[PDB]
Amino acid sequence: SLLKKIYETRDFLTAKGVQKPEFGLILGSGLGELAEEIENALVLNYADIPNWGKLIYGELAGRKVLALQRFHYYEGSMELVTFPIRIMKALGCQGLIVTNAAGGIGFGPGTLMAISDHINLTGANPLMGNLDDFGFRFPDMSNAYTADYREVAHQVADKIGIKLDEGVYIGVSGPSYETPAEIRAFKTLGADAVGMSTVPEVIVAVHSGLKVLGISAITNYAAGFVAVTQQIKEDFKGLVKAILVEL
Repeated sequence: SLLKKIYETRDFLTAKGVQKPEFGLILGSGLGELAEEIENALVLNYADIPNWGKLIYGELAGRKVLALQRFHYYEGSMELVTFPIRIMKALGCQGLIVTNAAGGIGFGPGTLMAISDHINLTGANPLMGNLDDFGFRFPDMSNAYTADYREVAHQVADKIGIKLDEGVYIGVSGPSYETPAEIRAFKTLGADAVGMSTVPEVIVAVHSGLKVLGISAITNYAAGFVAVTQQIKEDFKGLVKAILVEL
């Protein structure tokens, strides 16, 4: 069963040394280097973990984090994508900082975009269809991207001088990139950035009762539209640590 699997893995993790994580941290494509700065790190490889590419537990800005350096729906299962989020909850995390590499639609290269909301165009919902024992059939998604966290994110960014934009992320399955016409359609539907992750993790986070901060790093426009990537990367690492201090 799902819950039985959730326990086996939480116990293996706890015995390995995963004590009391406060935030889950999912590092997107190109954003993995911050895991190297986790102190007193416990490094466990994905293949080594039961029912489950590295897992890192340790200290970052002095916060205990369980960092993922991720599964995607396009690799083949919403269950494997979101199982890590269930584990974060089961180990006692209070929130999720989920990040990704996104194609720009409302924003160009260099943008760090904190996620205000999302659109699920993956064709799948990770809560389908067994979760009965959680007793939470119809999660409300109106504050999935915790307003309070986004407020903290902006306050920190404003203080320390890192530009932090804000907008809507549309999640699709991948793995092929979207065509120009698709991106035009997604703009019409209100999307500011697109990518192949995050939406399923966030839906599960909400069902889990987890608070969530979403951050998209935008290196490239999406289809139809020098280094920026070193700047992106430096800003990201600085902004994320500074946020963790007071999250």
